[PDB]
Amino acid sequence: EIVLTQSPSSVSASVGDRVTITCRASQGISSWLAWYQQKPGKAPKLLIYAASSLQSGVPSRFSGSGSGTDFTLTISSLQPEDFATYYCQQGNSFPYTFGQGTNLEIKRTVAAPSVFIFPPSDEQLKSGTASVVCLLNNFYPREAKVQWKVDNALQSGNSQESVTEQDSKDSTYSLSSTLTLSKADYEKHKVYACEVTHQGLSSPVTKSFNRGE
Amino acid sequence: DSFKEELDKYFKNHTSPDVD
Amino acid sequence: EVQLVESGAEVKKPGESLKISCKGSGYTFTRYWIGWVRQMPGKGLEWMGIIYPGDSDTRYSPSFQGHVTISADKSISTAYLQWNSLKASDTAMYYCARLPQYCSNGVCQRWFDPWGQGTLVTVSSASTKGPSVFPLAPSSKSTSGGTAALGCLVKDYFPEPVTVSWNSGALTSGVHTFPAVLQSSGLYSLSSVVTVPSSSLGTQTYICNVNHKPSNTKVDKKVEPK
Ligand code: NA
Ligand code: NA
Ligand code: NA
Ligand code: NA
Ligand code: NA
Ligand code: NA
Ligand code: NA
Ligand code: NA
Ligand code: NA
Ligand code: NA
Repeated sequence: EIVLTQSPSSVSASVGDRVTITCRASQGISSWLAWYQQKPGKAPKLLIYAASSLQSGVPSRFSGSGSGTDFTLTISSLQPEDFATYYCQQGNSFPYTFGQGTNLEIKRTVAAPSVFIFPPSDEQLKSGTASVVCLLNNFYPREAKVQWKVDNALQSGNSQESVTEQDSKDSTYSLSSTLTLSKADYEKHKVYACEVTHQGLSSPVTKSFNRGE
Repeated sequence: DSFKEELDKYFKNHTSPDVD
Repeated sequence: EVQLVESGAEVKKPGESLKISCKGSGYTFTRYWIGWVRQMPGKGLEWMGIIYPGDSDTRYSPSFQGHVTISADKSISTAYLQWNSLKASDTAMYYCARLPQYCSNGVCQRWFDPWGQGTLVTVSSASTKGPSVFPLAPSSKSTSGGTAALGCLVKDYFPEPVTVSWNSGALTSGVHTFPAVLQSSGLYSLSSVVTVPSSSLGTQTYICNVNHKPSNTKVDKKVEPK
């Protein structure tokens, strides 16, 4: 199949910025490339078809170009409603295919996370399970790493992570990491620690507790 | 109306009526 | 205005049958190809097939031929996506879309406009279940400035969604309610947290209000330090 590769995967920009996104096709598709915009929860919307044709009702600040294998979407001056995920799609030959999408997010200054660790509550332990929670609050950029250690032993396959969307007022992210243990495995160890790596921190920050103290 | 069905067959492989 | 309207969200168990629908209006349905696209949670768009409602000629993607059937009823301007035996790997948002085309000498090229609002499909062994709500208590060592963090862990529920409020809606500032994660058990889980002044603890009461409409559960948990 014709694979479409979009680059970069994410763009960081502010209102008024000029932004360009690219779509590379693995075989030639002449001019039959379309671009869509999609906001979370919502259906995609057509912006441009046949590489450069503006869809009626879409503003001319969106413009597409290219032919053959290399295509570009350009937003001349970003508006607040433009923050979204963008997809390219070729309609030249079956099967129809889409690029993997480019996320356009809001740029701001670097902000380190405030880190918090929560032991399992007594209410949860009474119920037979144990969840340790580590909170990374109000940080930018998005990239962040959380490492769990139990009595200085690195944990793996043991945790799940979740990240909010960009906060509507300060454009930060927050992240939660939950370590799930059985209550009996939890009572086998003393020190539980969350270790956080992020560009806003010159060295990793650890938050820890001793079970039961 | 038989006019309807023939037009259906036409636009299966001709440019759609709203594409300019 | 051209419009495609799709059917309501479905929660199904693996192996069951499912038919979902896409009704067109504002155009002559039998004069445009109609397509289906799958979008798995947190992923991109995958083309599944197309149908011409004039004569129900279909063309499937190789990745979906066999497991899904595309059909249409031109008498009611409706297209369909149908499965005989759902798999949990079918859990996704499904979109239909009209495919306008340009053609020269019988050779046609297509794009998608407009798109339906989408039909959410969740396929799981799990059965409906209300969440347990556990406090995430602020520690005595509230030293991130004079700012403390506290929250509620909303665990082991099915299906999506819950909603979470704080202090019955009087507390919104600094609330972050994370997206749910699906645990290996088949049940969902999320946390909601909030940051408040360190000196407010004990002076001020904090209660999270959790609502799981699929199982008619309302839960309030007071969140107290120590
Ligand atoms: Na900027
Ligand atoms: Na959208
Ligand atoms: Na092809
Ligand atoms: Na800053
Ligand atoms: Na976990
Ligand atoms: Na989590
Ligand atoms: Na794709
Ligand atoms: Na085909
Ligand atoms: Na079927
Ligand atoms: Na599927």
